Amino acid sequence: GKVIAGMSKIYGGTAPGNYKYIKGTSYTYYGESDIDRLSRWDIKEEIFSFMGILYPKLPKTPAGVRFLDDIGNEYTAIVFKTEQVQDYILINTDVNDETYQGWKGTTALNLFPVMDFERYRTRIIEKGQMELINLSKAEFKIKRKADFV
Amino acid sequence: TIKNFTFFSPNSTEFPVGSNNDGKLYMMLTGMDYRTIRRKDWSSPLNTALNVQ
Repeated sequence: GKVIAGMSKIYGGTAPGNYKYIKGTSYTYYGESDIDRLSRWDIKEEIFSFMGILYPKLPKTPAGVRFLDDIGNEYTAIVFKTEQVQDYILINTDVNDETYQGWKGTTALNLFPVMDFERYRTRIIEKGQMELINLSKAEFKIKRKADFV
Repeated sequence: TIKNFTFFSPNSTEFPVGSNNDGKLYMMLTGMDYRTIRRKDWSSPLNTALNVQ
């Protein structure tokens, strides 16, 4: 948010800086140092399946997405622990043709046995936010059902 | 009949060397049969999930 004189928390004007406690206008913080760290992958309505292209960072560290509910707790997580850095993990939650393949170069690797079976509790994603575990970049395609349209 | 391979061809057509002839030559030089190999990993193969690269 933009910095405003009298409204923001700053010691300005006549030396050695002055910030006033007013009623309603008082002092409101401008923003946060390095606000570029905050990124929310927002989930507003219940989603069923998705086709994400996961770009992993570190090898041998569980890489994959986890899902947070409205209170900041985890219900489901698709997490894989690979031996080498995959160029991208392709995950599809579609019931009919599930795909969990780690691509490296032109080679496609099946990631099903390497996946955490206990963390992956449900396919149905609820209202909250998605967190990226050991990922540099992410590209998602969300499919959400509607009974009558 | 005798088939010559490791000899010069005066008109560049006399003794062409076929891949199977070199195959046999190489097997004989190294002392290998069809039930073994010669193998060298110049760089280490890499294991990723249920795959070997």
